[PDB]
Amino acid sequence: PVADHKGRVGHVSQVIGAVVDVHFADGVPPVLTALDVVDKLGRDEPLTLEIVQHLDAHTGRCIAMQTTDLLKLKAKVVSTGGNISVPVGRETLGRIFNVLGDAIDQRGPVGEKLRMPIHAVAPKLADQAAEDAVLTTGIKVIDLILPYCKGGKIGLFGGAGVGKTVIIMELINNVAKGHGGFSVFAGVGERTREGTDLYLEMMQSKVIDLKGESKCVLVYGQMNEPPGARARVAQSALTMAEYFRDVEGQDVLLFIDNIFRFTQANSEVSALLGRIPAAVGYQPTLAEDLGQLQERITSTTKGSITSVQAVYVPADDITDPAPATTFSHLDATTVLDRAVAESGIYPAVNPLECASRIMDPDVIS
Amino acid sequence: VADHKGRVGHVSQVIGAVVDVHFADGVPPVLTALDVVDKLGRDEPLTLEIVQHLDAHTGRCIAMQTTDLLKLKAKVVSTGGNISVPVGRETLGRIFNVLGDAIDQRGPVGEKLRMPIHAVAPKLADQAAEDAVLTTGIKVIDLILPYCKGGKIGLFGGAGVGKTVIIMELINNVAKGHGGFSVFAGVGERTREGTDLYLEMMQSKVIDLKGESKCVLVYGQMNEPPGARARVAQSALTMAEYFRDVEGQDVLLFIDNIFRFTQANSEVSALLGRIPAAVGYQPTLAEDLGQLQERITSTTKGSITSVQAVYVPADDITDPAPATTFSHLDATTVLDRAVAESGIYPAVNPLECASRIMDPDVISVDHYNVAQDVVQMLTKYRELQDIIAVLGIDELSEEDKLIVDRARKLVKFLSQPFQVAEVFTGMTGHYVQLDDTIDSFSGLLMGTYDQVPEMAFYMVGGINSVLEKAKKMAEEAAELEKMRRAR
Amino acid sequence: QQRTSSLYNKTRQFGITAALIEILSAMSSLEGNAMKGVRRNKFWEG
Amino acid sequence: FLYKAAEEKGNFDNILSDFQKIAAAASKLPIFWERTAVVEKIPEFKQLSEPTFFTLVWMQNNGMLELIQEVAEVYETFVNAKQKKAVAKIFVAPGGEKNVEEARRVAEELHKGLKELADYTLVLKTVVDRTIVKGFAVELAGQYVNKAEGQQRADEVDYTNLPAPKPQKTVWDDNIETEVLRKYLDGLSQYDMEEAKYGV
Amino acid sequence: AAKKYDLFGYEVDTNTAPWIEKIKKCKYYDEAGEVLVNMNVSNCPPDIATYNATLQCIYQSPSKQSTPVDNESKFCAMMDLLEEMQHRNRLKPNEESWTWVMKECVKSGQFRLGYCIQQVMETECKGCPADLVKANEANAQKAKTEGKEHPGHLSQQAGLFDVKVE
Amino acid sequence: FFKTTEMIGYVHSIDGTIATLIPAPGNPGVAYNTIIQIQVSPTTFAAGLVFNLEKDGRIGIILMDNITEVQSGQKVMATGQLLHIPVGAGVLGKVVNPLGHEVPVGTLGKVDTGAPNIVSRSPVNYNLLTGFKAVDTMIPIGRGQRELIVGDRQTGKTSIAVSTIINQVRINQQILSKNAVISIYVSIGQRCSNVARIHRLLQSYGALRYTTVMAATAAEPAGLQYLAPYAGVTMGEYFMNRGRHCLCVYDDLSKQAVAYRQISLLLRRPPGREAYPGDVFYLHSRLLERAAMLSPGKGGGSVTALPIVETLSNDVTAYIVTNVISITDGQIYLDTKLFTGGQRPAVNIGLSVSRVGSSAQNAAMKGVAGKLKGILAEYRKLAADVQTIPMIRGARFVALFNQKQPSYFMNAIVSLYACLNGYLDDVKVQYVKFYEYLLVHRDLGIMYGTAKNKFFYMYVQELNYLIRFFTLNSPILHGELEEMLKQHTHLFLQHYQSKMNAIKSEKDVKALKNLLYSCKRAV
Ligand SMILES: Nc1ncnc2c1ncn2[C@@H]1O[C@H](COP(=O)(O)OP(=O)(O)OP(=O)(O)O)[C@@H](O)[C@H]1O
Ligand SMILES: Nc1ncnc2c1ncn2[C@@H]1O[C@H](COP(=O)(O)OP(=O)(O)OP(=O)(O)O)[C@@H](O)[C@H]1O
Ligand SMILES: Nc1ncnc2c1ncn2[C@@H]1O[C@H](COP(=O)(O)OP(=O)(O)O)[C@@H](O)[C@H]1O
Ligand SMILES: [Mg+2]
Ligand SMILES: [Mg+2]
Ligand SMILES: [Mg+2]
Repeated sequence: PVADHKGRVGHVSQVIGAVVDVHFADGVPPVLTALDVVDKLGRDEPLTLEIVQHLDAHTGRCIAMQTTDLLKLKAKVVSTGGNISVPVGRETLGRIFNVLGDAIDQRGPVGEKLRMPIHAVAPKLADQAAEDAVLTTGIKVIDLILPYCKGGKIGLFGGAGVGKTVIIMELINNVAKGHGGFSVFAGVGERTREGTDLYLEMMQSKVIDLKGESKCVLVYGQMNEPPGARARVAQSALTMAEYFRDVEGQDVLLFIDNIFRFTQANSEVSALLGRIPAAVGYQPTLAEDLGQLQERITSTTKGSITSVQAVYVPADDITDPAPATTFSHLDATTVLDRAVAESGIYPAVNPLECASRIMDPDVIS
Repeated sequence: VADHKGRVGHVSQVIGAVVDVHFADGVPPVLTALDVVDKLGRDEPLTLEIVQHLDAHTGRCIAMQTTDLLKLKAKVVSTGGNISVPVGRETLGRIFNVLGDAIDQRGPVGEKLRMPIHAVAPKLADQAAEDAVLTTGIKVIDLILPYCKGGKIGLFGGAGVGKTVIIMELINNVAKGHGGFSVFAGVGERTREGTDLYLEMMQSKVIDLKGESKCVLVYGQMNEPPGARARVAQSALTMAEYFRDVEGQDVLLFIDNIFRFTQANSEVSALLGRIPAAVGYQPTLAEDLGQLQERITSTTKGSITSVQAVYVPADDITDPAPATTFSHLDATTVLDRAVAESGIYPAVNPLECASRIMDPDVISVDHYNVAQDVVQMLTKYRELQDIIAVLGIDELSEEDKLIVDRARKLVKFLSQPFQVAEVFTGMTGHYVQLDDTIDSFSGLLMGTYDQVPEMAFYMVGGINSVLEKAKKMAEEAAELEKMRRAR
Repeated sequence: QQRTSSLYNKTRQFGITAALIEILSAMSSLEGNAMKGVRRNKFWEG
Repeated sequence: FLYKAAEEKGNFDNILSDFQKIAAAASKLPIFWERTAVVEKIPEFKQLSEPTFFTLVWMQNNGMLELIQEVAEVYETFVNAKQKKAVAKIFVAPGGEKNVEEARRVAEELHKGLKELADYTLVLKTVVDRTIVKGFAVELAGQYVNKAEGQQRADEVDYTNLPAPKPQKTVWDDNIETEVLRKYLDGLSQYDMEEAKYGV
Repeated sequence: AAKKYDLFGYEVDTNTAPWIEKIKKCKYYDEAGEVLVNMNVSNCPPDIATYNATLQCIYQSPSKQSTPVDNESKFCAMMDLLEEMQHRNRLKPNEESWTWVMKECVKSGQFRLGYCIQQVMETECKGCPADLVKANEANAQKAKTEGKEHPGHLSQQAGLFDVKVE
Repeated sequence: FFKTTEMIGYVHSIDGTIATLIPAPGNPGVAYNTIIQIQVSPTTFAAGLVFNLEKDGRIGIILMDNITEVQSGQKVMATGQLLHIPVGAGVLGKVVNPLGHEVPVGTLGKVDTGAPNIVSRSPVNYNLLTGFKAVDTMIPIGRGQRELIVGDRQTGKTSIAVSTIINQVRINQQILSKNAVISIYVSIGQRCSNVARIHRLLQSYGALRYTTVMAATAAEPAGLQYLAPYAGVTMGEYFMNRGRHCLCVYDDLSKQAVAYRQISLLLRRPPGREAYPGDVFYLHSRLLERAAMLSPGKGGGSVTALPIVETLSNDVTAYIVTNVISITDGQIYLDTKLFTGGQRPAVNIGLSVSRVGSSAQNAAMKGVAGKLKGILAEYRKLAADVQTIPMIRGARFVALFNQKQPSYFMNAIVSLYACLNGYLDDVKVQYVKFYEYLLVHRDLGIMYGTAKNKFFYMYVQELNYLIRFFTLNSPILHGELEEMLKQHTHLFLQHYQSKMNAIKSEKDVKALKNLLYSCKRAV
């Protein structure tokens, strides 16, 4: 079918930071709809917007995925007829993508069979799994005190320069390379060099066979990206993992670094949207945003997704709303302490503050 | 625009418990009561109280019931005056709500007069000087912070320290034999606690359904909306004022908890367009409480002995509400959680309590001297405790080690089992006379009981009970020695 | 002593900042919810 | 203000005509004309009645010309109430407004049920709703009747995927013969499970 | 005859005859509890007679419900009912109530509970119906002949490392 | 003869999980706190709740379902009634939303009712056995009581409540359905997987027959998370008003406040402390006041509340935590340090309290609890400040409080009595659990052929109600109780402890260590 609002024309009415209001004469399209700015505006790259609110029957508020530089009022915008869709399938394996699903590896066209929206509903109760097993990482502290669960959710809470990234790379080397299933690396508000280093590492290990079959997909929206992109790259990366879990019944690893930047990005846009801030200054919808995202990261009866998410603790304050709310959404929690690292102990895991769900004699020996 | 009785208005805005009413003929005076005459399919009547005037025609109001099923433009009729509550001896033995309606299901009440809940406080010339000790039968209160008849008493405490228990003990000890009447105001507290109080009072014959009762109950509890909890205290206070002035009687006024009155006003303050203040309390915290407190006083016509329970949020006595209430009291009883955790009940911190009548002119010289000596010894015992932690008890000099032994007995001798906490403690309560307490502590200070075991002073009454517990301790110890000897 | 003083000082500054932000946030909401009526002035008088 | 001004003269249709002219003129004005609007300089508004022109200048002074539509609707409601006219909105699919015979019958039936509108004159106003593909809806004085229907190619399953055969460990009766053969029986159960997993 | 009053002084209905008739017309004794529930809702507190009728229905009923309920026991239900009557209603069980319990113990073959009930009747009441005491002893001695005096697994010899701690 | 709805306006703006409505001129209007239907299609509607009524006529709406289908300009119909949800015995064993919609697994009650009146209640005098010795003894819970469960993340807050629900399965199967305890487990803002795991766990023990689950997962909008406690208690009020007892568990109120804060801020409500709305205390206050013990005149039914609350770094000075503590009739404080120290459940007795007291304990448990309380109080002080009897028995009582599953009343009371009367003085602290396991699940007297008791044996599960009626310290049961304990102690010491103290081999030492640890998780 074809959307009834595709090709709808609107005009820019207000611009503030990354937030833009669009007025449509025939009616604002549905929320989450994608729009493209048609006016040249002397920009070096295209401009795309995602609808997030409805101000009235004709006006809609949207967030820009690229910088809003050289954007004037009355600029013409055209609806794309649907939400932001990204490629899925084996064609994406061995490729690098951005929030919009455009390949940035400067290689041949993806040629995907089809695309799927980034926004989707989470698995329901009857589609939940009941399998508990130990994922051996080779690390003494994790395998002993807080063992990880296959197909489960794992979080690495840590400050700045504590070792979150190092542990992720160690897990990737010890698990992903010797993994039968597929892997998806979601870089969110992290150093661009780290993605390049990972890409070189995956090519050297031949997990990405440029001429052969690959087992890894990279999706990167980094620090330099505007807040709009950093708030949706996780959705796009998660969407690709969902296709493998559901439409291929294949085990998937999902390495997200860093999930905190996702909440941070939503906070920045929320301030511009004209919403009353919550404690500290975060958006009032902090919990809901994480719930929608995390609930999609689960293992169903069709397939399994083992997720490892890095959590950044601002100012080393573990009581911050962002990291605090994330504890309830993780099967395994790995807390890192700066003082432990300063004592020469690596990894800096604080076992007393760590926890695991499979720490049950009915599961482990 | 003198008589506004029957004046009609229309509901213009409804947000939470705050409702805006528009009158074409002019908004009635502030504090006026309005009834929602419109038939909205509600199970309970809806009444509002005007708190502000937005303009010459619009007025903001707080509802006393839930605002459910309330539509805009709904008709509203003024009652011609403020909220009125029945008064007189016909209210004795009865339970009322914020609106003065009986909720005991005990039939209609014969009311000969009604009075508004809002009244002007007594002036300076209407102040009576009554300096007389009130014997509560409690060793700690009677000794360190004796209460004064016709005065104001505060029970500052956290959650679970025993504020409610002490009030029950005071009622059992002061209200059963009280010559005058009593009024109990439940404000934003547990409903079950009110039920237990009602049963106990009936058993104690304070409320004699067949005969003559001598107490009134007014309950606005947690389940009630903030509007009710912000006026129930005024309603009960109005009843006490009538007994003070018209009846010229000496009345008791128990309030639990007075903090909820502040809390309810803070909840509605945000919706009234008031910027919050320190710790999120309303800017009018001090003034609103002051007006209510000044009404709770003993005048030249009669006397009101007021006992109010104050909740200290998170045991922070630096919080606005607990601090603001300290200057409006004649006797403060501060409870500490640490004392309770050590098994000492009532968990009173004597070093933080104070009393206005703690002067030789008012109380006996012996009473004043004994209390001061106890306080000084307790203060010194704290400093010696720190040295004990660092050096050890043996290192303390002999004089200091004597203060330690005597002081510990004082700490345990302050504890007392109440007649109402028998279930909690499992032992019968005691009622210690004022003279017995003074003599018992006086002998303890000078070492008359240095050889008595320390535990003999734990959870007992007068000195006689101490000796009996020491004798019992000796007998059981001898039996244990005999059992060991046979082995 | 040095360590406790450091944490004591970080708290007092944060408490001042947190409380003021809270009060400002509630002042902004009323400002945002403030309603301006029609300016009943003589617009032709100019 | 418009209703009060028109009531003095007794004519209300003039204001309605003014709104019609405004709507027609606005269709040709440039996008976002209400923010650079100067009604005095605009020639289309020069033909409007004094009350309407005064109100337009009133809005332009306050920068509320974007409410022209809402102000018109509120006025039309007042005129209908004053003239004792009850308007029934007939919501129909785009292009489906050709047949409204049933809609009129439903509107009349609703009008009969309403006692307040006994003296009011029935009027029908058609509205296009893209949410309904078939049928119609009728709204009158808040009474809404719906007799319409709206809209009623993914990969359903993996043919390659197969549910693994869930093995069950054989359980032997607890007799003495089992205890003597406990090890032997356990080996058989293990062999049975291995066969089930691998297949043979 | 004399009006009863509740905890708060309100009067309670005392005409509990129709409810007893309803109890005596039940098929499964779980339905009897429903009648008691209705009595309490109607402010008609059960009397000693009502509880005895409930015990009679339990003894004479086939099962708790139309469908079997796992781990259902007539003795447990009656003892709980007595606990409610004595503690939460302040009514002393009479001889009739204990006789029903003893009959159930004899009927069910639980000869160890009969001994305890036998002493209870010999302590609170005046002795026990000698017919039931003899019946219980006959059941106990039947177990001795058949060897069902105690569960067998208890008699099995064990050791420090020979016990399976589940 | 038409199904005429009541249209009241159109949808103006949408901001996440909330919306605003503009009323059409000359329409009846909507009532406050009522349910409305947004016509997302000629046959499909989305549920919303009225929250604000502004001077401009605009209406604040809290969306509940089909949010993605809501668009600006859609029509809105007003039902004109408050929220009512299905209630009855036909909902037990099912998973439902706050709106009553059933969730597939792999009578109408009003949600805004008032709490019982003061004269409509009765004193709490019926116990509710959690199955844990520590709680049942030192922290009594009575039917119609509100007992907070406050602790840090990963401390057993959920496990203890679930165990309490499970502990009623065995009791309900034996006693009449009149005294059976129904369960309403409300999951708020929790993961969907956790709900499924809980559902399977309840099903395994057969608790679904007497339990129903009300789930508002994280993915669901804040409105459902906001209404879940009120809908859950409403389902529990059906049994209360009909002479039956119910137990409502809220997991957890902490996330409910977040949802309420999210709703209030989006709808332009002035923030308060920690950005929470001013009337946040009144939210929980009216939720927990609905749990009561009805008087004999109204049926005698009750609702027992076990709200759960999470803290940060054992900080009970937070805003919502303090408010809930000031409302409930008692608190169970689960301490992180005790949890990591091997004490499970990690109930901090010093910080835990039950304001009902011994009134919520059975006559059999009163004597044991009263004497046990004094011994522990001395034991805490003795160690804080010498093998005295209070210190000898205090340690063994602490060891007996370690549990993994709820314990039957007969087994628990007997073990406490044995430790109280010094029967465990000769038993080493490490072997207390092994001693308890043999006492409960085997019989040493029968095994070694020295048992002369007539009726009193631990394998006769029917003795629980006899004990609960007469008390252990009664002539009927006291004589045989002491004889059994004396025989069990003598046999245990002679045949087991002597060999255990004689083990030196590494293989034997390791085997013993596994045994004792297993005994902790068995009894
Ligand atoms: N396992 C380890 N062994 C030794 N050194 C380590 C280890 N983990 C971390 N480090 C040291 O800490 C530094 C920072 O580690 P890492 O890159 O993982 O930080 P991070 O947790 O990702 O923080 P951020 O990304 O915010 O900078 C490393 O460059 C290294 O010097
Ligand atoms: N009595 C117990 N003995 C041993 N382990 C226990 C006990 N109670 C709970 N646990 C275990 O402790 C862990 C945490 O339990 P639980 O899920 O109840 O915590 P919680 O308070 O709900 O924390 P959160 O919901 O924030 O994760 C689980 O692995 C559980 O199996
Ligand atoms: N005199 C007392 N003896 C023993 N325990 C007491 C005593 N007073 C209070 N308590 C303890 O406090 C509980 C009652 O608390 P309460 O009086 O309601 O305090 P508050 O109203 O300050 O929270 C009792 O259940 C018991 O645990
Ligand atoms: Mg990093
Ligand atoms: Mg209290
Ligand atoms: Mg939990």
